[PDB]
Parts: sequence; structure tokens; C-alpha cells
Amino acid sequence: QIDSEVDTDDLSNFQL
Amino acid sequence: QIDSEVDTDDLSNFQL
Amino acid sequence: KYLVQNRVTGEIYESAQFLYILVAACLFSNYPRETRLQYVKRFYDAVSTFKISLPTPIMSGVRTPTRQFSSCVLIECGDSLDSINATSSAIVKYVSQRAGIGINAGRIRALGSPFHTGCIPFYKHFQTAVKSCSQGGVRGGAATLFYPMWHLEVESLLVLKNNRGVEGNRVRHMDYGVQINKLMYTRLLKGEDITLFSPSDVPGLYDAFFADQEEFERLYTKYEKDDSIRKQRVKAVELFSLMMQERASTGRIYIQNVDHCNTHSPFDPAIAPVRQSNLCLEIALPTKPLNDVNDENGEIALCTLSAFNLGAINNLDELEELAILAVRALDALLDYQDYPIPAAKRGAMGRRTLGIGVINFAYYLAKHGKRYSDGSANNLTHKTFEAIQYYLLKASNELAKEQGACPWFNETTYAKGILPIDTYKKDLDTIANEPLHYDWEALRESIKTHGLRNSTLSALMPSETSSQISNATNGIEPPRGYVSIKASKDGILRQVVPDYEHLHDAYELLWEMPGNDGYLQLVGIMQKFIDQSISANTNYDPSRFPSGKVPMQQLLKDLLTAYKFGVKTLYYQNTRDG
Amino acid sequence: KYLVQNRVTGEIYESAQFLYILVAACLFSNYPRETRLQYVKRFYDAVSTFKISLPTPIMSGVRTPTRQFSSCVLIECGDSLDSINATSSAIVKYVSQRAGIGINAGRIRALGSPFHTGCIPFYKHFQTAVKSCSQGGVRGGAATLF
Amino acid sequence: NLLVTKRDGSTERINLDKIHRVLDWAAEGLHNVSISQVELRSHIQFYDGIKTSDIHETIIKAAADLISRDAPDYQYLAARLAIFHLRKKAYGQFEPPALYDHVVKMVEMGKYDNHLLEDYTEEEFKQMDTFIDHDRDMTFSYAAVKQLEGKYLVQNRVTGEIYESAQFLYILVAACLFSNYPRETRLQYVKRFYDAVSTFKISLPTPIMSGVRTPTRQFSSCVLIECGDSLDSINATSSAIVKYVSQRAGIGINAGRIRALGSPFHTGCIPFYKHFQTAVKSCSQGGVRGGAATLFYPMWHLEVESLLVLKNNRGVEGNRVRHMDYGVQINKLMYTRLLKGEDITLFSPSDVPGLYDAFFADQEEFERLYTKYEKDDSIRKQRVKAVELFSLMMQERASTGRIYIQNVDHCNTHSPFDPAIAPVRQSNLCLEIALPTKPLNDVNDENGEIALCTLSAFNLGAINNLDELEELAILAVRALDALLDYQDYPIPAAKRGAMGRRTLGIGVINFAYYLAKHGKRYSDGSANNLTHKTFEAIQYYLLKASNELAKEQGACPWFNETTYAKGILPIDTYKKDLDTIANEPLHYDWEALRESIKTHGLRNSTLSALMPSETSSQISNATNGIEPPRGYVSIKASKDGILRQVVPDYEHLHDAYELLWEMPGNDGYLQLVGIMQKFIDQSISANTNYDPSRFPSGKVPMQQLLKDLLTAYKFGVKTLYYQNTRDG
Repeated sequence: QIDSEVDTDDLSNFQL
Repeated sequence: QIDSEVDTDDLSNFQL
Repeated sequence: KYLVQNRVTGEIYESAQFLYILVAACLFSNYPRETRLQYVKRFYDAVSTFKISLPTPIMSGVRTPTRQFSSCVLIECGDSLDSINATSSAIVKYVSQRAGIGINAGRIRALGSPFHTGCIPFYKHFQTAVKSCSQGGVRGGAATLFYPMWHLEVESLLVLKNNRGVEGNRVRHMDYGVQINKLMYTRLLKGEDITLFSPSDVPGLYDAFFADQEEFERLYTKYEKDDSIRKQRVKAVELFSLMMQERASTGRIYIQNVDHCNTHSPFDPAIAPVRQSNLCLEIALPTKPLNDVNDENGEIALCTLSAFNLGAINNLDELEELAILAVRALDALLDYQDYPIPAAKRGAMGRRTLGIGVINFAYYLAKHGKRYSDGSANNLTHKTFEAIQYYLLKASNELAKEQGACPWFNETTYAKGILPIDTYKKDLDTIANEPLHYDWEALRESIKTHGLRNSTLSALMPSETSSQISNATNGIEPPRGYVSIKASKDGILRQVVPDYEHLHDAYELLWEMPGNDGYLQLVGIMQKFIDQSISANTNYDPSRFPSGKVPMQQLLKDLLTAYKFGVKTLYYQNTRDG
Repeated sequence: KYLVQNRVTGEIYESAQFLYILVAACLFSNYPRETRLQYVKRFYDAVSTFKISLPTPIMSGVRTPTRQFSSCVLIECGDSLDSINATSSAIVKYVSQRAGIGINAGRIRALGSPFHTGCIPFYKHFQTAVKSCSQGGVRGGAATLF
Repeated sequence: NLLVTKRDGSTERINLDKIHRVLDWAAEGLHNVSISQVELRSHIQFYDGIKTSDIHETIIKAAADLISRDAPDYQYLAARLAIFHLRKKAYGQFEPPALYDHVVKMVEMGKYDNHLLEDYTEEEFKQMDTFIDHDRDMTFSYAAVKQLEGKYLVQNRVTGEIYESAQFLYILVAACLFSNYPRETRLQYVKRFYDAVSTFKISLPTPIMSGVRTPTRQFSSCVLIECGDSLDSINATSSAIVKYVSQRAGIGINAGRIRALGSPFHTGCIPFYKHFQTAVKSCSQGGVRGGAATLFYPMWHLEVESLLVLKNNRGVEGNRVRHMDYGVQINKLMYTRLLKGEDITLFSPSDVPGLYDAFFADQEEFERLYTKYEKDDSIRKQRVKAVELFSLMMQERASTGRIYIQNVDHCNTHSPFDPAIAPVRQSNLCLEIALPTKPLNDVNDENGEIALCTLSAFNLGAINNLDELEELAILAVRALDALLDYQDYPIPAAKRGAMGRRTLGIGVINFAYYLAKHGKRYSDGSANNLTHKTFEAIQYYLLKASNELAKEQGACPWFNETTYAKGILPIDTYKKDLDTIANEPLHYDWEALRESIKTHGLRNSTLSALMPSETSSQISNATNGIEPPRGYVSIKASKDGILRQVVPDYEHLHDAYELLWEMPGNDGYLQLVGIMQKFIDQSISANTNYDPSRFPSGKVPMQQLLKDLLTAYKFGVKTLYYQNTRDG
């Protein structure tokens, strides 16, 4: 199985 | 699991 | 599978060098006697020494009475019963010839629309079309079906291969490609909402999704504000998580970055947009919906495949001759093979699209002392893939001078003097600094002037069968182990990776990679030059993670990394069991 | 199911004797004026006094803009991919108009034949054709295969 | 190019030279580590625009993922990188601020108690700052740093901010505990205690490490409550549990006085046990995660067969109380019935005058009362085979690992307390604490006694020799004794126990490592004399420190209730059979100590207890408590990755270690426990261990379960905690 925990703040950093 | 077999004669030897 | 034989009686009739000489003789048969036997000899030498690999339908069939060689078809369905029917009919015809199908069904309107009953029952019908010529309606027959992430029914679509659930809500024996663009990803990063729409309710939005990101943004935000439009809001986190959860548990929910497929592309998206892929997620070609199986205004995309064996060349300039040989052999096959559907003949004759890839990439890295996981292969891959594309383009440009550009050459970005080196994702500059070694400016003028025989040349497909013939590592993939194992009626079949003896420590086995980053950077670098796309895998070993669970955070970060380096598609997710 | 109505808003627009007189008026509309209204009256009297019964598509639709009244179709499939496809296409078209289908598929050659893969996967394909316009691919859409 | 998002919003080009230099700094003095490998693994994960703190976490984790027994020093590389990052997070730079400036700031933010600035002058903080060595942060292993950052260091648990570093924690724990000392000695004690903790010689519990220096006064983690046979006492007990579990204390509950089902508590023990459980779980996540208790009852309790099976998975919910552990209380007579193949008679404590009291306090009176009541056919009673009763208990112990044993005669014949006055009738959560208690009538009953104990440990691996314990004992006894006056008491009866008896429980960590470096093992008796010698020194020096503290500050108010007061020492009352398994002589002058205790008393009625450790052991990279390690590399899950910790000095000691499952059996370990218990005031959290694959058909025989139980008893073992069964 996987861990559905998502840190939404960590993601906001990323630059597409 | 465990083996519930108990030799009651072997025990009587012991000295508390 | 290759040698001509009696499948009834067990008799074998030929040997491998007869197959190879006769494949060469057939493909070059129309060449003038001045050059013909020279091409034959040269192509024969290239294949029998494993420098060039061909697909199974060519290897089994070219030399025999058959003309069925198409193994890869892309069909776009329109939002009407007539187009649904034509699509189904074309699938049945092509799966009886054992082709893999890519189906774009994302235009079908959602359940509840003024296709009142929804996408799913039509998807089920596409599945039985795909499985119509399969053993017990399951073994054989394969398709990947494509739809946009913002489709109103998307949450239902995402869970179609999930084991549990009502049979009416499940379509398990096709794979799926979810289509995504920058705006969708931005909503995720910003923790915002994605709005779901039926394609029937949002004028110009479907078209804009593929062709024009600024128009998509304008139409999308507009329609999000218009409360007269039927719509639904979902958390981008929740939607992306659901998709990634289904990708992880099946390995077979795929991704297409449709903006990348169109900003970095052989095709002008205002004219000939790329709106889907094929079974294996490496093919990216234009299509048009059919009204009828025999509609002459439809376009079904086909692609003829081959590969260069990176382990059988001593150097990169050998690709000049191999590219000439491979482009010419496949271009001739386009005129030789049959077309059961008129709209497929139109795509092939109009665009003359080829998809030449590679095998033995892992081995090639190993013998150059590089690895996948650590960035050590970045500049070498840049150099290698430049040479492939340059020489492919050069061969097709020469073929155009000699025989004519493809009828619809004017629809390519190539026609406007645009090259892959002009349109690639800029972030690639941060992870390789290899210079261009070839004269692309001279090539640019020659293409502008004489055009290309073929609208596409390159695509990086998976291999299994052709890799095995050469004892090559498959496609661009690291091997799982040093010894591969296959069951058969004749016993356990073992194959050891090439030059295990001298290279065992130089190889990096799939599960030795600490993560996906290095491999995705190589994919991105390859994609700088590749015309179509690449069957890129992601891989996760649960035992590298706390409590053996792969975190969603890492699933999404890898997805974002892929996007940032301009990766067009993601194929299989492999999860180690162990 | 019979009376003309708004299925969105719940509004009913007609009553039963208007349905009956107008079904009669539509069906006999091309008759010469010498006999026309006599047929209308007589057919109206027959249906509204229950002597003659008509199917639901006629009762719901004749008088309205629709021309979809076929509820019963029989399609014979030949032993070829082209005929299998045409049959499937015709089913889909007719089930979207809510017709019941009789399908003759007995000419399709058996599994193992020099339709190498058999009848069943084609039967499965006829089923999804029949169910193609059904709620969750099950409720509605009906066929008997021979 | 490649860009980095600076700590706020700004952006600069990446500085790869700066990263290399910090890795080079962190790798200094280390062996078999590759900076370039760490660079390769982390740099491939960088992307244009990456946050600065994300670069840091990436390199930390890259080093951490390379920890193994072949390259143990990655433990230290990753740790120092984590330290570096945490300095930047707390201070915006690597160098910590001056101690005064830091404290002033933290008091302003409300993170430190302002009493610190009242009790010490600026000049005194400057002085304390000279004691500090911030480079001792370079001595932590990676798992230590993760424990510090997760539970020790003062931080914002909302926003993720960390506010201090480890040497500030250590200096300020010392400053707070010694704050009332006269200025003539105060800063000397502070410096000395600071040096002892920051060099890992002494270990403290988590509530002290997280809280002493901050505004909280909640430091009690270990409470013992005895319930009387009345609704009022049942209620008071429940109320006291709820109060203490909201402060995250573990509870030992004695409920063995509650009368049996069917008595003229007509409805029985179990529904009251269920009520104690919900009291324990009242402040737990979803009424399960967190909140822990062990409940105690006599083996001869009329309901015992029902009680024994309370954690068994199968059965009716009404007959099950699964989320507490249990301690079955046993004395010589019970064991004698087993050995003789005789019957045990079960009684409700309400029907047998004086028997419950006698069970703990007076074995000859127990025997007299017990045989009497067995013959009186007017008394409600039940007979069971001793074999069947013992077997049932051992079967439940084996399947759950969590039916415990207390030898209540041993707890009272060999004890700091006179059992006619202050008997020991229960233990705590973890079976090492053994203190007197009295039932409450009301949560606020001033005549009740709830026992509390303040804990610490000596790190046997950080001392070069045993005479170092003299100073460590002075420091540890004084620090904890001061904490008794500093901490809060939510229940009056708990304040009474603490102020009356001033009980401490100082144990050890790194015992396995200590044996290994002395070339001894657990399983073969090679460690017997060394353990005798070691534990003599611990107890002697503890007693000496507390005796000196008594001369200086007064004996504890209820000192007269101890066997110590009557000039009785642990060396006078230990189980004699210990003479057969060690012949180490006493090296210290116990006769001189005896007279000094007789005359000046002890500040503390108990000093020693051998508790389990996990968290404090990890901070020191010590083996836990007295336990052999299961393996050379311990593994923990976390949000930050897989956390590995290699046993200390694996490089030179791997063959000298004896891993838990390498022991052929339990005998040698139980002999060491017995030897330790000769000197320990309270008890010891002793485990038993069984590997099924050492036994025919993979089944552990009951015969061996009972023989080990008997061996424990024969060597004077007071309690048995976990039974571990290898799965494998």
C-alpha cells in the first residue's frame, strides 16, 4: 500500500 | 504456539 | 515467432539469414537496379549483425503473402453515435490483425448531459471491440484509452480498473492515459480547486487544452465563473491523489502532458494537434474522428517502428548509414503494407510517420562507465540522442530530395524551419551542458527547402522480443537482474545480460537506483531530441520507505519532476514486490 | 409515461382525451377529406373506450415532434467482421431509441475454425452494443440472441 | 545555472562549493564515508527553484540512507549535517548566541520560564556560558538528533520552528535544578551536572529533558495508585488516573482488593477494570493510542481465571479488558503448591480477614491464615490445580507477552521498607518500581498515598571506571531530589508520597555494551562477578550521596519507616542462593555506611530501579537498559525516512556482543538480574525471551516456561516484565 499523507506546503515550492 | 505438556515430577525436584 | 513455419504440423521452413536477406530484398524491391542490391546488402548486414531491430510483424511477415504489418493504431472518437460506431468498427478490424490501439474517447459527453447515459457504457463497448478477436475474450487485444483530467466523469474514469466495485462501474481490461497540462499542475501546487466540465458544455476548451495554453486558461477561468455552465469542483490534491493511487495499485493509469506534446512537437497544433498517444505511450501523432468506418475525412494515425542497437555500434557516426537504411526500409514499407481502413491510409500516406527508437541503452551506459541514478549519464545521453535525431532527420531530408516530401509536410513545425533544438523544455539546460556537435543550422535550411519524407522519425518504445534476439537490454530500461527468466513448453529459458563477465559492476540494476530522478533526467534529455514520446517507467521499492509504504508526496514529486524536465508521457509504474 | 409533460419541471400539459383524439388525427392526417374525419372519430372511439390498445412509443409520441416509434427490431448477423460491425452499429442506433432487439448470430463460425476465437467474444460485443445507452450499462437496453 | 529559493523569498544561484565545504566539515575525523556519494545522491534531486531548507533535508537524508554496519560513521555525518541545519533554523547562523541573550529572547517569547532570569544574574549566565561546549553537539548520532528534534528541543509544534540547541537544553536543565543552591556551591554543581549530561554519563527522562527550563511543572511520568474495596475508592482511583494520564504518566494500578463477583462488587472486578481502562484511555487520540497502565491482583483471587484471560483476542467483549497490562502477584506458598502438585485455593479478599495484608507483609502469618481458611467450610472458596492455574497464566503471558509477575514476598523481605508499616503491594507500568501506597476515599483524600518516582540512569559505557560513580551519584541524587520540590502535584495523596518518602529510581543504560568491552556475555555466567562488582558500586555510591544529602538537608520525613532506619542494608537481606553463582567480595565499606545511615538517615527512601529505556538510550547511542540488542542495527520508521542506529563500537566489538537471539536460554540473564537485585532498592524490568526455532516442532514447552519462572524466584527476582517470543 501507499501513504496518502500529502504536505501541501512542501509542494508549493516547486517550479514547473 | 506453546507445548502445554507438564512433567509434574521433574518440577518437584526444584528448591525455591 | 520469426521463422516461416507450419503452425499445424510443427515444420520449420527457413533459417535466420534467409529471413534477413529476404526482408531486405522485399523492402528495397522497387529501387532502381543501379542502387538496389547495394541497399539490400547494406540493410542485410545491419540487421543480421543486430545494428537495427525490427518489429515482429515485419520479421515474421515481410517475404510472405501477407500485407498486414500495422501494429500500432491511434483512433480518435467524436461525440456522436456515428463516430462511436465507426471507432468500434475500426478497432475490431485492427485487433483482428493483432494491432495495439490508442483510443481517444475524451470528447464523449458526460453522464446527465442534454451520452445522456455517460462515457462508461461506451468505454465498455470499446473494450469488447478490443477483445473481440481474443481467445476467451481476454487473452490478447490491447488498448489504452485517453481522456482529460478535467472531464466531468473523471473520478469514475480513474477507478475503472479497481478490482472492487460494481461491474457496471468497471472497465478493467483496457489501460488509461490521463491528460494533463500546466494549469492542472498549478492548481495542485497552489492547493486550489480543479473544475470539472463535460466537453459538450464548454465551447473551444477541449481544442484549446491541446493547442493553445493561454486560450485554455482564458476559456477555463471564464467557464469556471459562468454559473450557467454545468460543472463540479474538486480539490486538486484529492484528484491528483486519486489518480496516483490508481496508477500505483494497477501500474496502468498513465499520464500525458498534452501541453508538452504540442509545444515541443513536429506538428503545428493549430493545424495538426497531438491529442492522444498509443498503447505504450511513446507514439504522438495527429488524428481526426470518423463518421463511418469508411469516412475519407477521418484520420487514424499509424506508425512504423524500428530501433538502433546502441550496443552494436562502435561509434555514433555509424548512425549516419543506419539512419539511411532504417528510414528507407520503413518508408518503403508504408507503400507495401495494406490499409483496412481508408482513414488509416490517409494518415500513413499524408504524414509517412516513423518511430525509430533504441535498445541496449543500459548496456551502452555500462560500457561507458555511466549509471542511471546519479546524473553521470546526462551529457553522454545528450550527445547520443543528438546524433540519433540529426542523422534520422538527415536521412529523411535526403529521401525527400530524392522522392518528395510527404504530402502533408506543410503541417509540420519542420516546414516553418522549426527544429527540436528550438522548442525543448529550457530546464534541460540546468542538467546537461553538452554542446551540439552537428550542424543543425545547415540541416534547418535543407529541411526548409527540400522538406522531410516523414513527419516524424523518432519514438522510444518498449522492446522485449527484438531485444531478446540481439541479447540486448530492453529499450532504455535498466535490467531487473543479470539473468532474465521465461517459462516455455521447451523448459526454463534463461538470458544473461550482455558482457556480464566484464560488466557486472558497471551495470546498475533497476532496484539498485536510489530513486527515479536520474532516470527521469535522462528521459527529459532524450525528449529534447525525440519527435514523438518515450515509454518512460516509474519504479518504487516499498522497502526503501518507512513502514514499507510509498508516500504520495514522493509519487507527486516524481510526477512534477517529469513535467519540469519536459517529459511528455508516463507509462508503467512498477512496484517491487519484495 | 403517456401524457405530454415537462420531465424537468414536473408540469403535465394534456389530458387523456387530447392524447387519443390527436393520435387519431395524426395517423389519419393524409386521408382524403371525404373520409378523414370519419376515420378519426371512429379510431378515437375505439381507443378511448379501450377496444384497441397501442404501444407506449405511439401513445407518448404521435402528436409530438418526434418520429421515433420503432420498438421492435430484428437484425441478422453474417459470418464476417464487416457484418459483425454493421450489426453492432445498427443495435447501438436502435437501442438509443429504446427498441428491443432480436439478434440472429448463429451464422458466426465456431471457435477453432480456419472467428478463429469464437462466438462468445462477439456476443459480448453485441451485449455492450445493447447496453451502450443504458443508465450504468445495465438498466434498460434489451436483446434476445438466436 | 540552477537557482535556489532563499530562506524567505529571495533567489540566488546555487553554491555547490558551500555544500561541499559543509560536508567536508561534517566528515572530519570520520572513516569509510564518501562525501562524493552523498553529493551524487542528493544533487540529482535538486531542481531549479529549490528551497534552501529542502537542500539541507535532502543532503541530511542522503547521508542517513547510507548508514550501515560497514559504514557506521554515516550516523555521525548525517547527525552533524542535521545539527548544522538546526543551528540555522534556531539562530539563522551556525554559532549559537550568548547564553544570556538566548534566555532573554526565549523568556520574551514565553518559551523559557522567567524564574531563570530572577534566579541568576546576567553575570551568572556569562559564567555558565563559559561552561558550555557547543561542539559536544558533534558527538550525537543521527537517531539521537532525530530524538532531540522530535521531543527534547523547545519548538513550535504548530509552525515547525525549533528555538534551541542541545547544549542550551543541558545547561538550563542544570541551572533550573540547582537554582536554590547557595551561591557558594551553585555554579559548581551546575557546571558539573552540565558536564555529566552533555557527555552522556547521566541520562534523564523525556519529561525532564523537554520541560525543565520551560513554564511547565508537569514532570511526573510514573504513578502507583492502590484501590480500596469501595465505590468511593474506586471513584477516587479513577479520578486520579484521569488527572495523571492527561499529563501523560504511566500508571500502576493495584485493584486486587476489589471483592469477587457474587459477594454479599456483587457484580465483580471486571466492570471496574473496564472503568479503569477508560480512565487510562480518557486522554488518548481515539481512546487507544497513548495512555498506559498495568493492573495488579493476587494469584489466589477468586476471579483469577477470568482475570488471567482479559487480553485474549477471542471471547465476549464483556469478559475482556485488552488495553491494560496485568501483574499477577505470587509468593512462595503458591510456588510450593505447584512443585508439590497440590491445589491452590481461591478466595475473595472480602471473605478472608488479614490474608490480603499478610500476603505482602508476613509469609508465616499468610501461611497460617491461608491453611486455616482453606479448612473452614463456612468461607466461600474454590480449588484449582496449581499446575493448571500456573499453566493458564504462563499461556497468557506467552501469547500476549504482557501478563507480568510480581514475587510479593521478595518485594517485602528484601526491601528499603518495613512491611509491617509500609508494605510494597504493587509495581508500576514497567515492573521496576516498588513503593508503598494507601487507598484514597476521594480524589483529594489527604490520608491516601499515591507513589511517585523520579527516574534517571547512569551510562555504563561512558564511565572509564566505577569510582566515577561517586560524583555521578552525588549529581544525580541532588538533581532529582531538587526536582521533587520543583514539580507540581495534581493529587494531594501523590504529594504526600513524594514529600514523605522522596523516592528516586536511578538505573543504567549501555549494560550490553559495557559487558562486551569487558569481554563478558549474558548467557554463560562469565559476567556474574563483574555485575556484582558494578552494582555494588552503584548502590554504595547512591546510598552515600543520599546519606550526605541527609546530613546537609535532612532525612526524608518518613525515613523511620524504612529498613534503612533500623540499620538494615540490601547486603543483609538478599536471596542467599546468590552466594552460589557469584563470589565477588564487597569492595566498599558498607559497615561505615551502615552507621552513617543509622545516624544521619537518607534524603530518599529509595535510590535504585532498573527501568527500560528507548529514547534516552538513543540520545547516547547506548544499548537499552540492561537488555542485549536484538541486532547490530536498530531501525525506526519516521516522516523523515528510515532511521538507523548502529550499536556502539560495532567496528571493534561485533564479536564481543551477544545479540538477544544468540543466548541459548534465559538462565545467564536471570542470574545477572538476580545479582543486580542483590543491591537494587526497587526492582528491575526483567524480560524473558524464547525463540520457537530452538525447540522441537517450533513450540516453546510449558516445562521451560515454568522452570525459568522458578529460576527467577530462586535467585530472588522481584518481577518479570515482557516475554518476547521471536517471530522467525
